[PDB]
Order: sequence, then structure tokens, then C-alpha cells
Amino acid sequence: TRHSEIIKLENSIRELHDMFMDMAMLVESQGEMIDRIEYNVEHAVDYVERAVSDTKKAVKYQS
Amino acid sequence: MFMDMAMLVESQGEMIDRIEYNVEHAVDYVERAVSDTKKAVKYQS
Amino acid sequence: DAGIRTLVMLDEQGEQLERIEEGMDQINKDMKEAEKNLTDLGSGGFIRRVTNDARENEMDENLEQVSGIIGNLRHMALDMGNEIDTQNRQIDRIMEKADSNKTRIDEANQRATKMLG
Amino acid sequence: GMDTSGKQAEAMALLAEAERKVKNSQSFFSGLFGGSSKIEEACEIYARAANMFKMAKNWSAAGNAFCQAAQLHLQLQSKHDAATCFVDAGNAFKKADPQEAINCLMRAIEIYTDMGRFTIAAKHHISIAEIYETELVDVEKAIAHYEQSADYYKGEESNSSANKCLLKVAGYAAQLEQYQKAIDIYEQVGTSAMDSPLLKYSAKDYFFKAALCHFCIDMLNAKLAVQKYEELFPAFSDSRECKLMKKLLEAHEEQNVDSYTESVKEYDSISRLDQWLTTMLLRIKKT
Amino acid sequence: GMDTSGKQAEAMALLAEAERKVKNSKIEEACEIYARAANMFKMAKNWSAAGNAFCQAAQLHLQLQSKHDAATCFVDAGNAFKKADPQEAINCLMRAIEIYTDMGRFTIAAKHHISIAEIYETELVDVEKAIAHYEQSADYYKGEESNSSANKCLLKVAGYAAQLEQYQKAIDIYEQVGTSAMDSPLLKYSAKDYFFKAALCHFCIDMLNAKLAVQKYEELFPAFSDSRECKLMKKLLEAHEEQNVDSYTESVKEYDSISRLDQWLTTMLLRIKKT
Amino acid sequence: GMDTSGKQAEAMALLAEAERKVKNSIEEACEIYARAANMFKMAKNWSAAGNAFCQAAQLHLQLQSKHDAATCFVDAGNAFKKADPQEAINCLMRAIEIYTDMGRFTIAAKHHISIAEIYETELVDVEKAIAHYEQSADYYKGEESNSSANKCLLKVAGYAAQLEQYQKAIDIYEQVGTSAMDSPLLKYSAKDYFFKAALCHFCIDMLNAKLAVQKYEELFPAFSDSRECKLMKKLLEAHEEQNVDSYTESVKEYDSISRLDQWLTTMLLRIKKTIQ
Repeated sequence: TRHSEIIKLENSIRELHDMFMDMAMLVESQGEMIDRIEYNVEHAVDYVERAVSDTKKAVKYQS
Repeated sequence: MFMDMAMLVESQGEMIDRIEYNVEHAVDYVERAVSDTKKAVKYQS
Repeated sequence: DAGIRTLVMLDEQGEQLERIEEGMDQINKDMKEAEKNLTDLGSGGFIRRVTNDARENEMDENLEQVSGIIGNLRHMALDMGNEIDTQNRQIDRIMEKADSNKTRIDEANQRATKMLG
Repeated sequence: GMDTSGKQAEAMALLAEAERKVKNSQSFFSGLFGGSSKIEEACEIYARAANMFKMAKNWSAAGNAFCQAAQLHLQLQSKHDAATCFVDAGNAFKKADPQEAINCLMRAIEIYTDMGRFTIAAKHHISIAEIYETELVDVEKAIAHYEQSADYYKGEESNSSANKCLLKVAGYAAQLEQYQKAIDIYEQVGTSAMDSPLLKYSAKDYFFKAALCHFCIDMLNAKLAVQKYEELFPAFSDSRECKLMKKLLEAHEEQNVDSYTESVKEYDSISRLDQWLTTMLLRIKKT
Repeated sequence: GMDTSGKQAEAMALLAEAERKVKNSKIEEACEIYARAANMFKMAKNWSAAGNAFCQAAQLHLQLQSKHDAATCFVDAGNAFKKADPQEAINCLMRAIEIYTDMGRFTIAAKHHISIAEIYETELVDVEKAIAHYEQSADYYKGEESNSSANKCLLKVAGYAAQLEQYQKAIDIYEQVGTSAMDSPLLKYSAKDYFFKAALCHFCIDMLNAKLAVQKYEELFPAFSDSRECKLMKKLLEAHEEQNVDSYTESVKEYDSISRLDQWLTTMLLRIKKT
Repeated sequence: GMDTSGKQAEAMALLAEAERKVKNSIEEACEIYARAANMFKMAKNWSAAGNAFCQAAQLHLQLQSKHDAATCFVDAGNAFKKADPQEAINCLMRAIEIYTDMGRFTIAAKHHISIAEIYETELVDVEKAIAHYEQSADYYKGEESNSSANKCLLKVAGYAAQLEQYQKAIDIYEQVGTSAMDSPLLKYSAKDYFFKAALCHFCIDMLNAKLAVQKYEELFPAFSDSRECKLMKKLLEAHEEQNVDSYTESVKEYDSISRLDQWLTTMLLRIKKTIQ
């Protein structure tokens, strides 16, 4: 009984820690990816804003 | 480990909320520009 | 308690992620339509009893409690994985869409300067 | 610190430049009609002045500059950036005075909802509710703002988002010595989470809260209600909540104060308890 | 199953219509209709024909003035060939990788490097080109500061080298990664595991140096003592002093009772035990 | 091999083309320089690549562009960060100034974090690194990002306690713990921070530490229930009795109970040095 329960608990905690480390690595990768995506989208929105403003002022000057 | 993960997940949540706000502004201005372009093209014709 | 709070807030984050994915699809479609229009413009025991005293008894039960709780913890932990795992894929997907978006506007800008000259 | 003085001086000089530019803009309009360029340029000057004042740590000057920029740009019939400038002014005033922030955010919400931008309006409503709760004891304003934001989010098809607003409203109602509303919200949230695969585990706790707040209205009706909960979520028996509730009921049945106190102390020893639970327990002990 | 025949016939008819249209300013429409025909074949689930149609559509797109969409079409053609003659898939993915690197997007290039390496090693038995691809991906990722994926590639190549008896590179990679993890507050708990594996690999070179290596690891990372893995390693090291098979066999059985050892771990354990 | 030499030759040709085109006298030169810098990076030539990126950024800024010019400056800085810390520092400072002018204060705080990180790890620098950390924390606090601000403040407090007096560390730990008291997630760590404060006082003198721990116990009763309360009481008794043997016994027992991070043990040894 002692061995059964002790090794069962050891296996449970080991699997818990394994999936937790896997999830932490995945979460770090996700954090890097989302930081990149935020940078990319901020740059894209700034670029499109500048382009549309430039087009508006150009058409106003020409019309 | 749980405490560190909790803090990291909260930071990720704030990151996501900020990205949501930026995207909301982006879509708002995109819709406004779409309306302006539609009006301009319709009236120019 | 911390596990439960993390799971619930991760569920909220996942719903928000789906919402922002819908918003990104809306952005893509609207920008494509605008560009097209603009182009068209142109377990048995846990402790042995060294002494027959009450101090031993509760130990077993105590230990048992933790054991049982760990069982529960298992599902909790596993559950978390699932959620985040799914979210993973979603993020990758949006990347490609985002790329296309910017790419298009790039040439669009050039067009706005190429025809005017 | 030379940095602070230098930043203040340059910000003041740029703000004076903006003021003189707006002043002679009217003269130019009357004389030669330069156009609308002068107003927009003054708008960017005011925004830069506000940013430089913020970098100088003078929040009041930044807020004032944001207000002037908002007014000047709104005169050009551009309401989106006007509301953005009101939001900036409210953020600036947040450190100096938390009252002008309220009206600035109200105006920003009105502008945003004029165009159907309900997301920003709801977020600003939540921010104003939080500001009211932190500053003023008038929980009614926070409740109104929170329920308005929750209604907007429900109209936005945002699931699992207004639920937090409903939970906050329930907590406020329970704190305000009004129980039926909080009990109803708690039970509704719990039964909703029942069908949620993840929130179901937490759902049981919500029931307890309802029962707890249902124990202030009257003892027996709460006890009976537990059965209604117990049948709904039989796993609630496995949790310590059933044992705690039944033991408290048994202790109160015979005015056994010592048993009540000992159980509360042991439960706190297992893990720290929240202020809400302590207040509920104290109020129940009055009987 | 008449549905497959119907889809094939519809896709062939669409391809014929595209060919007539292109044969009849028309470059853009020709490229678009060819791409639509390729997508129709892909929908029909004819992997060979769909891949051929999509690759000729990619070529015609290259005939059209575009680079970014050209790279996207190249990578999509490589994915389509994934379930076809692997040589064409590999070559098209090389072309897409080169185009992406020319555009400066190194992260996607390294992701495609990992993809090609994995598909090549899993399908074909040769490993050297896959290791080279993984190394190139790690180089780009580290140059771009993508620590996670570069470290994953380094770990993969280290594992392959250890499997290939080139334990020196594997132990060096594991040691550097583990000390870097020690530097960072995060992932340190897992890094010791790498040391354990590395320590095992270390014994493969010789026996007497195992004691010195474990002492160096202990003094470098004192908490590594708490690892039951280190206790098992030292027990087995002491047991190996005598020519007895019962000791280490029972030891590995007992440890496996806790968690199931990885197949590679069991293989290297048997290798060390036998000789 | 062939690849590096060919890519280097192509980059040289691109630089020559851009130089002659500018001599003919504008953006096309900027894209040519950017492509040449990408060519150098592909060649793995860390040198002459960050310089090319900086030159392209300056050329594009010549027409008042800031966004993409700032991005290219940051790229040059990151490229030179591994090769030459000074060039990366200059590029990061330029990016910080440009983004502060444009209002991207979050980017400025990130660049300050990077500068402080390189100063602590790459260079031998503590004062400027501490100043950069403080500036980044203030910027993040202004941008409603308090987690990184608290982390940087804790790091600065640790550094100050290590090299300077503990008063700054005392204030930082006390304020952080008080803020975390109400915080539900950070509450448990709050006690730890409070605990640290006591240690910071014990190094200075026994009376100040005693008064501080009494104040914390009265204000925050939970700290009493933790093992840290008993450990601090025992250490206080050992110091008061001027019997370093008891201090040593308590330290060994506490180390045996749980592992140490090599910092608490160092502080306790320093305290043992002043016990006399």
C-alpha cells in the first residue's frame, strides 16, 4: 500500500511538473510572438494612417 | 512556479487588452476612411 | 484558488482572442474592399503506528486529503494546457493575415504616387 | 533639478507659440483666408505642449493643453480627435483633480457613442465607475456606470466580459446592506457557470456566496436553499462549503458562540479569508 | 465514390477553361485563373495534379510583377508537394526561403528551415542535411534574437549528435543551455534535467571522469544535489565498479516505476550498461 | 565559402550604387542601403551592417521621416549590441529620443531596459544601469504598466542594499509590500518584502530592525504567523545576547530547513560580521 500510493503520487507530481514546464515554454514563445505581432500591427496602423493623411492632403491640394 | 505563471499570465492579459485597444482604433479609422473614400468616389463620378 | 482564478481569466482571454480574430478578419475584408474600390476609381494506509497515540491517526487522513486534492489539481492543470494550446494556433494564423494586409497597402501607397506623376 | 525647469520652460514657450499662432490665425482668416492649415498646426502644437508638460511632471498644464487642443480641433468639426484630446485631458487631470476627469470622460463617452463606438464608451464607463468607487463613497454612481457598461457589452455580443461587471455589482449590493439583488446575481452567475466546462468548478463557490448573502436575509430560508443548490451540484458536498455552512447553522441553532468562533478561526488558519466574508460573518453573529 | 470523379472532372474542365482564356493586360487574369484552377484541384484532393497546377500557377505569377505574393505562392506550392515527390517540395521550399531571406524576414525563413528539416528527416532516412537545416535555422533565429526556437533547434541537433555517438557536441550544447537557464530566473528548474541527460552522455566517453563531472556540476549548481536523478547516477556509477548486472537493472526498473523513461534514454542506458 | 564572398561583393556594389546616386545630386538610395545592410547581415558581417543600417536610417530621416528611420536605428542598435556595445547604446539613445518626441514612451522604456541590461551584463556599470531602470519604471508607471516598474524598483533596491546603504531598499520594500497587501495575487509575496525590510534594518542596527518588525507585526498580524517571524525573533535574541554561537546555530538550522538563494546567506553573514 505504501509503495503503490507513494509512487502514484510521485508519478502524478512528475507529470504535473512536466506539463507545467511544457506550458511555460509555450507561454514564453506565445509572449514573444504576441509582442512581435503588437509591434507589427502598431507599425502597420501608423503607416496606413500616414499614407491616408498624405493622400487626403494631396487630393485637397489638387482639388 | 504557480505564482510566477500567474504573474506572467496577468502580464499577457494586459498585453492582449492593449493590442485590442490598438486594433479598435485601427478599425475605427479604417471604417472612417472607407466611408470617406466611398463618398469621394461616388461624388467624383 | 490561484489555479481557478488563472483558468477563469484564461477563458476570458480566449474569448477576447476569438473576438479580436473576428475583428482582424473584418479589417482584412474592409481594407480589401476599400482598395478594390479605390482601384476602380481610376490506498490502504499512509503511516505506521510507532506508538498507539492519536497523534498518528489524523496524519493518515491529513495525508489522504492532500492526495485527493492533488488528484483534482491534475484535471485543473491539464485543462489549462488545452486552452492555451488552442490559442497558440490562432495567433500563428493571424500573423499571415496581418502580413498580407500590410503588403497590399504598401503597393497601394506606391500606386497613389505612381499615377499622379 | 535642471531637467524639470528646462522642460517646463520649453513647454511654456511652445504653448505661448501655440497661443500666438491661434491668435493671429483669426487675423489671417479675416485678411487673406490662408485656410484650415493654421488651426490643425496649432492643434499639433498644443498636443506637443501637453506631452512636454507631462514629461515635465506638470500634469495640470498637460491637461489644460489637452483641453485647449480638444476645443480648437473640435472647432474644425473633427470629433474623433476631439474626444481623444478630452481623454488625454482626463488622464492628465487624474493626478491633479479626479473630478474634471469625470466630466471629460463623460464627454468622451458621448462622442464615442454618437458614432456607435460602444467599446471605448463602455471602457470609459468602467473607468469612471472605478474612479467613483476609489474617490467617493457613493457606490450608486459606480453601480450605474458598471450596469451601463455591462448593458453596452451585452449589446456588443461580448460574452464572459460583462459577467465581471455583474459580479462587481453584486459585491457592491451585498456591501450596501441590500441582499436580494446580490443573492440573485450570485445564483444566476453560478448557474450560468454550471454549464461552462471551466467555470463550473468555480460555480459552486458562487452558490456559497449567495447562500452566505442569503443567510443575512433569514436563517432557515438559506438552509433550505442549500438543498436546492445541493441537488443542483452534488459535488458541492465534497467541498468544505457544505460542512462549513451546516456547522455554522448548527452552532447558531443553539447560540453556540464558542463553536462558531473556533470554526471561523480554524478556517482562516487553513487559508486567509477575505474582508467580505469577515463582514458577513460579523453581521450574522449579531443575532 | 463518384464524388472524387466529379471533382476531378470539374477541376480538369476548369483547367481547360483557364488554358483557353490565357491562350485567347491578360497576364493578371491568366495568373488568377490558373491559381483558381490549382485551388480547385487541391479541393478535388488530387495531390499530384493539384501540386503541379499550383506550381505552374506560381511560375506564371513570377512572370507577373510581384515578390511577396510570389514567396507566399512558393511556400504554398511546397506545402502542396509535401504529399508528393519530396524533391520538388524541398526545392520549392528552398526557393521560398531564399526569397524570404532576401526580403529580410529571417524568422519565417528559419521556420521554413525547421519545416523542411522535419519533413525530410521523418520521411527520408538521411539525417545530415536535416541537421544542417536545423543549424541554419538556429543561426537565423539567434541572429534575430529568437532564443526559444534557436534553443529548440540546438537541443534537437544535440540529441541527434548524442544518438550518433558525437556526445561532445551534445554535452557542450546542454551545458551552455543549462548555464544560460541558470542565469535566467525562468526555466532553471527544467535545465537541470538537461544536465542529467548530458551527465549520462558524459559517461559514454569514459568511467573515471564521471565522478569529476558530477562534482563539477554539483559545485556549479549546488541545488542539483536535490535531484533524485543525480542520486541515481551516482548509485549506478558506484555499482558499475563491479561486474554485476542485477544492480543497475533493478535500479532502472525502480526508477521506471515512477515515470516511463524515454526510448532514447533506455537505449543509451542499455548501451552504457553493456559496455 | 562562395556565399559570404558573393554576398559581400553584392553589398559593396549596392553601396557604390547608392554613393554614386547621391553624388548625382532620394528614398531609392535609402532602400538600396537597407538592402545592402540586409546583404551584410546575411553574410554574417556584424561590422559594416549596423553602420549601413544607421546610414540608411539617417538618409531616410533626411526627409523628416521618423517612424521607419527609428525602426532602422533600433535594428542597427540591436545588430551592434552583440558586436559593439557603444554603437548599440548610441542607436538606442537616438531611438529613445525620437520616440519620446513622437510620444512612444513605451518604446523608450523598453530601450531603457535594454540599455540597463547591457550595462549590467555586457559592460561593467551599476549607477547608469540603475538610473536607466528607474527611468524605465517611471515611464511604465506613466503608461499604466506597474508590474515592470515594481520589478525594476525591487532590482534597484537589491543593488542598493548590496553596494550602498539600505535606506533606499527599506523604502522600496516597505512601499512595495504595502501596495501588495491589498493586492490579492501579490499579497503572499508582500510579507516576504516586509520580511526583507527587517533584514535591511538588522544590518544597520538591532534597535531599528526591532522597531520596524514590531511595527509590521502590529500593522500586519499575518507576518507574525509566518516562520520568518520566529526566525527573526531568534536572530534578534542571538544578536542581543552577544553570543555568536546561537546566531550560527540558527543560521545553519534555517539553511537546513530550506534552500537559499545565496543572497540571504550573504546578508546574514554580513550581519554576523557586525555582531561583535
